[PDB]
Amino acid sequence: LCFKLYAKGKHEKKTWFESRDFCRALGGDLASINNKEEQQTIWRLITASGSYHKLFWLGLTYGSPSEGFTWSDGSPVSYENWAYGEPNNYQNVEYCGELKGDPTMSWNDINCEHLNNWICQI
Ligand SMILES: CC(=O)N[C@@H]1[C@@H](O[C@@H]2O[C@H](CO)[C@H](O)[C@H](O)[C@H]2O)[C@H](O[C@@H]2O[C@@H](C)[C@@H](O)[C@@H](O)[C@@H]2O)[C@@H](CO)O[C@H]1O
Ligand SMILES: [Ca+2]
Ligand SMILES: [Ca+2]
Repeated sequence: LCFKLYAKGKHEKKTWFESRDFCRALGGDLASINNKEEQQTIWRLITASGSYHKLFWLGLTYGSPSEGFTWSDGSPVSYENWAYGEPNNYQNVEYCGELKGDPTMSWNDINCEHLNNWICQI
């Protein structure tokens, strides 16, 4: 699949569900990162755009209490790159996952209504 970053104006940021709908309207989904190669591809897109340290929705969303986090495209959550201490479900309201667009490419759980940039896969 091909990845595309969306870092529009800050008043153009979207919730997790709005971002999922945007990507699904293109016939795709929010990006799943299933291995280090995909991670590098996205990191290089970040460097090419020159937009460093920005946060982006990924396809991470909580499933049942038993499952924990899942990918919206149904891919397995085998590879994980959570930031240290994450997921921390801060204040019990963090059920979606974002990417921190710096070299570490780490993941964080955050409230799904938070406004973020996003990354689609097509
Ligand atoms: C600048 C600052 O002090 N931010 C605090 C939040 O931590 C940042 O959260 C963002 C989330 O996009 C990012 O992870 C930064 O690296 C953090 O410094 C803090 O958020 C809470 O703790 C985070 C570590 C993370 O788990 C986040 O999901 C969680 O809500 C909030 C709430 O304590 O306070 C901010 O001041
Ligand atoms: Ca993937
Ligand atoms: Ca968190």
